[PDB]
Amino acid sequence: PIFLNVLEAIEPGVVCAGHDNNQPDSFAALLSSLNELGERQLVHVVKWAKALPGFRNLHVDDQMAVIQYSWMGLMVFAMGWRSFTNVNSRMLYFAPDLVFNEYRMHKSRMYSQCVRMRHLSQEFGWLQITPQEFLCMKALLLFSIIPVDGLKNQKFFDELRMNYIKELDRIIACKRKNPTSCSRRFYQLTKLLDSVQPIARELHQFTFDLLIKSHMVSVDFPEMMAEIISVQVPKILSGKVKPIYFHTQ
Ligand SMILES: C[C@]12CC[C@H]3[C@@H](CCC4=CC(=O)CC[C@@]43C)[C@@H]1CC[C@@H]2O
Ligand SMILES: Oc1ccc(C2Nc3cccc4cccc(c34)N2)cc1O
Repeated sequence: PIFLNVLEAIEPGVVCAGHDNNQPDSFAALLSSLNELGERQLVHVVKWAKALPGFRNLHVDDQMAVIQYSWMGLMVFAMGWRSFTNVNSRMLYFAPDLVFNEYRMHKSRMYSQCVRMRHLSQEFGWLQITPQEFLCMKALLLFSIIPVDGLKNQKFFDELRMNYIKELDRIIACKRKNPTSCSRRFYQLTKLLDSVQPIARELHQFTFDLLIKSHMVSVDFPEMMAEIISVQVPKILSGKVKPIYFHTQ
């Protein structure tokens, strides 16, 4: 249970958005708080990524790259898990102080993306995802998006990712008998994981589009979000960096 003990030990606690719930729900106010929340969650993502088994064996530029590419997917997934465990997926639980009901979903102007996020959230319920399956899936999301012409040390990346797939396959296969059950299950979970990607990508277009018009629309982006969204996110939009799918889309 060593790999699982570590994944349960390094898991972030609650991150607050710092949203002032006494302000009226406006676009400016909702998206600036989401942006601050993304910025706060980045600090914790960085510290979590670095405590992961084998992570520091990656080349150091590569460690920065996988995090600056995959943060959107990791946070969407974790948020869907929080929504599921806290409000049985009925609303989007970004943070204790920034929970979206239907009105916030409309005012944020991301209503259809929110719907797709609630759908992802509900799959945790429909699939009866266990906390152990959750933590191994989210660890893998870290290794699920890279540049098309490879990382600085692609071989070390490939080995690591292989090992994360094997740990997920093992977290399933601890507790099952005569096995159509075990294939069907791995199939289900690799389908859930592939499904995070098109969602992440919608939110990549959205937040890029917003950063560009952010002065016209009084939305604040803090230091790191603004930098990652202008430097790394367009490499995803332009197709220089692409998700690693299990099944072909
Ligand atoms: C990227 C973004 C700010 C950060 C958001 C993102 C939507 C999903 C998301 C979920 C979280 O739980 C952390 C914040 C993030 C990562 C927002 C959509 C537009 C906005 O600019
Ligand atoms: O080897 C390393 C790999 C990634 C990082 C790392 N990656 C980051 C991405 C985005 C924002 C950051 C802000 C502060 C520190 C970081 C960031 N640190 C630091 C390292 O020293």
